[PDB]
Amino acid sequence: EVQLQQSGPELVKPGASVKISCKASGYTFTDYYMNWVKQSHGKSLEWIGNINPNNGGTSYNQKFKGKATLTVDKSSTTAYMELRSLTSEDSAVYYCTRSPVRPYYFDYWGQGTTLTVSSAKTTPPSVYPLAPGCGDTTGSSVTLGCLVKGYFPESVTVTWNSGSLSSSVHTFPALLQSGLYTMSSSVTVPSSTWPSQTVTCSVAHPASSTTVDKKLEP
Amino acid sequence: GSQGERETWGKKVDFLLSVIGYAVDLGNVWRFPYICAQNGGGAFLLPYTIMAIFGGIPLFYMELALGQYHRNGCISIWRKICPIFKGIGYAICIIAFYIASYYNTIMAWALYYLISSFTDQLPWTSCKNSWNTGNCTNYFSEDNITWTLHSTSPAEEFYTRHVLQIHRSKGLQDLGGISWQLALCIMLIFTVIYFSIWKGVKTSGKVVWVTATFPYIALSVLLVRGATLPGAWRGVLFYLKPNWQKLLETGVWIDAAAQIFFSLGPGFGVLLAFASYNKFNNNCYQDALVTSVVNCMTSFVSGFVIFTVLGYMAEMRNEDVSEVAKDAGPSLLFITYAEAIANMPASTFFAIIFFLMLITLGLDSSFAGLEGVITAVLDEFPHVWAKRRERFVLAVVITCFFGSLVTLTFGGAYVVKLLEEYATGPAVLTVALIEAVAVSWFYGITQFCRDVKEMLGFSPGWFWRICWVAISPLFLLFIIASFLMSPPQLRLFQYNYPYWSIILGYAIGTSSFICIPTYIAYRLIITPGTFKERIIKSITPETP
Amino acid sequence: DIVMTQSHKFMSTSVGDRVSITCKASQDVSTAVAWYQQKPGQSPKLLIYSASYRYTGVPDRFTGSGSGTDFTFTISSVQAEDLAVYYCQQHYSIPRTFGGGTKLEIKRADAAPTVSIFPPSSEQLTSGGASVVCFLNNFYPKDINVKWKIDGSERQNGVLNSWTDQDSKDSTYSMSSTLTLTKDEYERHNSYTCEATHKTSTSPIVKSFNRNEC
Ligand SMILES: CC(C)CCC[C@@H](C)[C@H]1CC[C@H]2[C@@H]3CC=C4C[C@@H](O)CC[C@]4(C)[C@H]3CC[C@]12C
Ligand SMILES: Fc1ccc([C@@H]2CCNC[C@H]2COc2ccc3c(c2)OCO3)cc1
Ligand SMILES: *[C@@H]1O[C@H](CO)[C@@H](O)[C@H](O)[C@H]1NC(C)=O
Ligand SMILES: *[C@@H]1O[C@H](CO)[C@@H](O)[C@H](O)[C@H]1NC(C)=O
Ligand SMILES: [Cl-]
Ligand code: NA
Repeated sequence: EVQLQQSGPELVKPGASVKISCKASGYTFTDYYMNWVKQSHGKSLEWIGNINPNNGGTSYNQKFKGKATLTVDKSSTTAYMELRSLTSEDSAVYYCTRSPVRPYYFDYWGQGTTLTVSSAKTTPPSVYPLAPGCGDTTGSSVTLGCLVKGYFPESVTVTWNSGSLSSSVHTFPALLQSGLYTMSSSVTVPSSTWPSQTVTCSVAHPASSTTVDKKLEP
Repeated sequence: GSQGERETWGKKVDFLLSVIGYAVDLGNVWRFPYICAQNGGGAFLLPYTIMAIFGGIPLFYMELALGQYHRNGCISIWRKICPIFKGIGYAICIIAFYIASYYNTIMAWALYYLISSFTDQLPWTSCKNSWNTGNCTNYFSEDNITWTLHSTSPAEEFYTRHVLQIHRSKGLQDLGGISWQLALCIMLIFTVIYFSIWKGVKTSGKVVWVTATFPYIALSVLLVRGATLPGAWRGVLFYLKPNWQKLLETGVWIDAAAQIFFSLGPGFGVLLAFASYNKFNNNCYQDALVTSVVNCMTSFVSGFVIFTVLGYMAEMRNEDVSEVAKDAGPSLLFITYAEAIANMPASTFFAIIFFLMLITLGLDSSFAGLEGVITAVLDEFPHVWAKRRERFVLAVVITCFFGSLVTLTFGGAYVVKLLEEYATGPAVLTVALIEAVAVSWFYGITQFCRDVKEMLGFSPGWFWRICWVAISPLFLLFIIASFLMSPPQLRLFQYNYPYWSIILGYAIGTSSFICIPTYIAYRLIITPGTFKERIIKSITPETP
Repeated sequence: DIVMTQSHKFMSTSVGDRVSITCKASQDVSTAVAWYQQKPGQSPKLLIYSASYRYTGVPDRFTGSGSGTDFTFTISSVQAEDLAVYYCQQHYSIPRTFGGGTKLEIKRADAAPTVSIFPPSSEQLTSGGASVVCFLNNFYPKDINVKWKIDGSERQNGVLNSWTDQDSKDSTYSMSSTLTLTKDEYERHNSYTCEATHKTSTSPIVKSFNRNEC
C-alpha cells in the first residue's frame, strides 16, 4: 500500500555534503506535503521541514534554515534532502514522512536512513562463531551465538537461516570502543534440530559492503 | 462679478464627516490589522503612532491648511505658489485615474456579493453549484475529512470561479475577456457616485452622512458578534501579543510609515479640494487632529472586528490564526471572513451588512477621490468649465469606466494588484514629497506660518514648523527610498507574477510623473530672460 | 515557538493494566495533538490525531483525550507487543514540535536468567585472540550483577555488559557479558567460570567450562 522507501546508510566525513532520497508510492504523490524528521540517538523527533511536490514549495525550520535543502521530482515521485557543513550532531537517523495540509499529522513514514559523520576509516567486521562446548549439558533447548568484532560504523545486520526461523533470537546492541564497534547475537533452538540440520549466521556490513556467513560447529 | 467667489459647505459636520469618510476605507479594515499582527503585534502601535505624529499629521494639516487658505484647486494653487510645479496638479489627475481603474472593481466584487446575498441559502456554503470543482469540500459534510493540497473550500471556489472567474485567465498575458456582471456592478457604482458628486459638495456632504456613519455601525455589529464567538480570544491574542524584538527590524517602521501615509493620504489634493469649499474664518487644526485620530482609532477597533471572527474561525479549525491569515488582500475578507460569517446564525444578515459595509467604505473615499480632480480642473479651467458640472463629471466617470474595463476582466484581480503595488504608491509619495518640499522650502515655511497666523490668529508651533521643514520630507523620503530599494516580488492565487511585471509597473509608475519635469521644461523653455531670471520669476508666485 | 513537554521519560505498567501518558504543551492547543508509537528499530507510527480521533489501522485499545494544554494517551489492555516509545506532537503552529518521548516499560513476575558460557572459537584463535562469552537470557528485571572468574579469581578487566531492550513477546530482558582476552593469556588458563547474581535467587548461577577440548 502506501510505502516510503528511503535510501541506504551513509558514512561521510565532516565538512562534506550528503543527499538522501525518498521514493514514495501507494498514493497520489502531488496530493500531500513531503516532510523530513530528524531523530538523534536517544533524543526526540525533530521536524526539519516540508515541501510541496507541485511547485517545490519548501517550508523549512528556523533551526534548519541553511542547514537542510529539500527538493522534489514528480517525474519519478521522489523527494530529496541535502545536508552541508556536516558535524557530529548531524549523525542521526532521518525519516521522510507524508503529511496532509490539515490536519497536519504524519500518517506514513519511511524506513529511515542512518547517517554517520566521522573521518574514521570504514572497518570490516570480524565474524567469529560462538558455539557451545562439547562438555556442556544438552537440555530441552540449546543457545547459540555469533560474535561481530571491530567494525565501523554501527551499520550491521545479523540474520539466521534467511530469517527462518527466528522466534527466539536475542540480538545484543553494539558497543563502541577505540573507534570500533562490537556486538553479539544469540538464538535459542531446541535440541531436536541440532546438530542434525544446518544452522548458519549471516553478518552483513552495508557500509563496507561485505557479507560473511559462518556455520556453527560443535 | 458673475460667479466670482466659490461655494461653501452647508455645515461643519458635513465636511468633517466628509474628510473622515475619505480617510476611512477598505485599507483601514484589513490592511492595518494584518500589518499590525504581523509586525510585532500590539507593539506595532508604538512606531505607527510616531509615524503618525511626526509624519502623517504634519502633511495632513499642511495640506488642509493650504486648502482652506488659498481656496484653489490642485492645479490652480500651484499657479499662485510655484508655477513650475503646476504639473503636480496634473500628475495627481493621472494617478487618480490609475486608482479609479481598480478601486471601484473591488466594490463591484462586494456588490456582486451583496446582490448574491439576498438568497436564503448563501452560495459559498454548499459545493453543489455550477462553478465548483470535484475538489470542493465543505462543512456539514462527512467528518474525519483531511484537506488535500489540491482541495478547495466552497468560499474560495465561489470567489475564484464565479465573481472573479480568474480560472479563465492564464495571467497578465491572457486575461480577457470581460465579466459583464462586474461591469454592471461597477456601472451601478459609477452611477451611485455620479448622483453623489455631480452637483458638488452639497450632495456629497449629504451622501457622506450615510456612507461614513454606517461602516461604524456594521463594525459594531460584527464587533459584538465576533466578541460573543467561542475561542475568539486566539485572534485577539495573536493580534495584540507584543513582540518587541520585531521593533529591532528596520523594516517595520517603514511598514508603519507607509501604512499611516497611505491611510491618511496627504498631499493627494483631495483634502485640498475638500478644504477649498470652507469658511476662511473656520478652524482646521482641531479638524485635522481629530479627523486623523479617527482614521487611526477606527483602524484599531477594526483590528478587533476582524481578528475576533478570525479567532473563532481559527477555533473551529486548529489554531495558529496566522495560518488562516496567511494571505493578505481581498481573499481575507471575500473568502476567509465570508466563510467565517457563513457558519453563523442568521448569516444572511451579517453577510449583507458586511459586504454592504465594504461598499459603504469604498463609496465615500471614491467620492472624494474624484472630487479632488474635478475641483482641480474646474478651478484650473474656470468658465472654460462649469457650464455644467454633470458634463465634466460624466466625462471623467465614463473615462474611469473605460479605464476599469481592463480590470473587469477574468485576470482583472491580477491587474488590481499590479496597479495597487507598482503604480500608485511610489509616485504619490513622490508627488507628496515634491509638494511638501515646495511648500516648506520654496514658498517658505515662514510665510506659511504667517498665513496660518492670519488664519487661526496665531502662528503654528515650533513642533509643526520643524516637522514641515525637516521631519515630514524625511518621512516621505524614507518610504520613497525604502520602496525603490526593494520593489516587491508580488504573488496572487498560487501564481507568481512575471519578472517583467515591475517594468510594466514602472511604466504605470512613470507615465504619471513625466508631466512635471516636462512642464518645468515647458515653463523654463517659454519664460524669457536667463535661467536665474526666469527661474527666479518661476520661483516667485503670481503678483496679483 | 511551541514546546511539547513529556514530564515522564519512563512509565511502568503491567500487561492488561490501564496506562495513560501525559503531554504538556507551551500554550493552548485546543484539540490539535497527535500521538505516535515508535517500536524499537521501527519508524514512528501514527496512532492518534486531533486529540481523540484514531487513525485507520489502529486498534480499539488505543484512545486519546484532553483539550487545551494537558493531553492524555490511554491504553486499556497493554499487550507484550505494545512495548514501544510513545510521542506526542502538536500540529497547528510552525514549526511542528514533538514531546521528549515516554518509554513504556512492562512490569511482570521475576524470571530466572538462563546463563550460557561460550569458549573462544578456532577462527578467533587463528587471528590471535580469544573471547569468553557469557549469555544471560530471559530474566526480569533489568537490574542484575555479573561476576567473572578466570581461575577462581574475580576478573573485572576486559568485561563488557550489554543489556538489550525489553522483549515484545514475554517481556524479558537479556544481556551479554563479554570477556575479551589474548591468545597467549587464554592458553595459560583452563577452567573459565562466569556467574550471575539476580533477585530471583540468593545463590548466583555459576557456569564453567574447560579449555582442554571441552
Ligand atoms: C505604457 C508604455 C509606455 C509602457 C511600455 C514599456 C514596455 C517596454 C514594457 C511594458 C510592458 C512590457 C511587456 C509586458 C509583456 C511582455 C510579455 C513577455 O512574454 C515578454 C516581456 C513583455 C514583452 C514585456 C516587455 C517590456 C514591455 C513591453
Ligand atoms: F495613492 C493613494 C491615493 C489615495 C489614498 C487614500 C488614503 C486614505 N483613504 C482613502 C485612500 C484612497 O482613496 C480613494 C478612492 C478612490 C480614488 C482615489 C482615492 O483616487 C482617485 O480614485 C491613498 C493612497
Ligand atoms: C482538483 O484540483 C486539481 C489541481 O488543483 C486538478 O488537477 C483536478 O482536476 C481537480 N479535480 C477536478 C474533479 O476537477
Ligand atoms: C478519514 O479521512 C481520510 C482522508 O484521506 C480517508 O481516507 C478515510 O477513509 C477517513 N476515515 C474513514 C473511516 O472513512
Ligand atoms: Cl491605519
Ligand atoms: Na485610510
